[PDB]
Amino acid sequence: GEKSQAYAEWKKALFQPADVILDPNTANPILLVSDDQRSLQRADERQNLPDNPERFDWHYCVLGCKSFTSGRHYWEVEVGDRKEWHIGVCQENVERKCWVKMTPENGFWTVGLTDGSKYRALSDPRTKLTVANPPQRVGVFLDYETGEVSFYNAMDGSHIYTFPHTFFSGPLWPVFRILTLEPTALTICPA
Amino acid sequence: GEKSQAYAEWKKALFQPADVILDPNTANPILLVSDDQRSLQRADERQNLPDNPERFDWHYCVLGCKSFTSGRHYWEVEVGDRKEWHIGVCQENVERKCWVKMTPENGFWTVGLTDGSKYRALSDPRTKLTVANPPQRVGVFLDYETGEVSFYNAMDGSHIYTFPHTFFSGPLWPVFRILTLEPTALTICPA
Ligand code: DMA
Repeated sequence: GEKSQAYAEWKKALFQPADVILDPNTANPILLVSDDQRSLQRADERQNLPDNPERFDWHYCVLGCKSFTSGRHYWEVEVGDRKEWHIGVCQENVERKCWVKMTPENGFWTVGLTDGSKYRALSDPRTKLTVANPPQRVGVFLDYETGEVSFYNAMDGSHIYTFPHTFFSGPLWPVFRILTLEPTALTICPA
Repeated sequence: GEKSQAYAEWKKALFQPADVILDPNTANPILLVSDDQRSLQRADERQNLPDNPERFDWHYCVLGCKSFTSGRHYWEVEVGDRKEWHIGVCQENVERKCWVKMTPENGFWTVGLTDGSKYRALSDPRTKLTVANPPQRVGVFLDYETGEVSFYNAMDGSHIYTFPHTFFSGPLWPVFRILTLEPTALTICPA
């Protein structure tokens, strides 16, 4: 209905539609990236993969194949009924090898779901969210120039979370994190 | 200071500062508008005022003196330690005499506070807000073209609420509502 149409018209009016694909070279070894680079699952156990510098070795993260150094961009992710997932953006310069907390101070702007029902923003400390309708599809919205990262229910247009406006250092990558083994993959919607 | 600075630079990149004054001709007869038209209080009982067509006769509402038919606008409101208030925008065509529920379907976009601690967006159904620090000062952000109404803690830049993007009909007015008789006024910050 009207709320979906207005969500469509807003994203079209102001945000460059990103066509995002997963970069398997960056993916933590426990992650499985689909051949078409749209879908993300977790393996039972870490695969034997090279620890090249670009690969996340601690966090169960993967990046997109393109970064943003300017402009407004959006993309949508089919989270469906998956009980655990976090998505957003992170800086090129994040710690990929050693333990760090995924927080804006450490260069990550992400939100998501734990244990089926606990929505959080990964602020420091974590922000417990109240979500009246669990999203099946999440829109990720970036405005580089104003330091804005926001998240919507892409089916009904309802707002989920907006980080405080910040200042970004260097390129921002789409980032995806899953900690659990379960049937429903994360799937990127094509532009 | 960084969150405050980014909030300031965001308002400057995108939103025209509105210099909002209260129109006493619109004010429910239980409301008092200050001589400088920036402050709002509540009377013990309705005062004797003309029932001109613009006046809210049921709802404890008052409008700004200027409407918006286009563009990006913000204003900030000092709610201070008030236990109760609602602010936002409404259409020119809202029902002013009969009761109507203050919902987007009826042409009202407001959030506020009840009972000192219950923050709500007056969506339908109402959205329970979780607010980590009670705001003293609230920024109201309108984008007419994309049908966007959003609200921020104007002192730390944290986001409070964004309504689903919608389609506005006709001019929008700043609206302000207080239901309680309590020591702290509602006061508009000058541009
Ligand atoms: C691989 C792994 C156990 C990461 C989760 O990080 P965390 O326990 O600090 O939690 P979160 O980032 O979800 O707050």
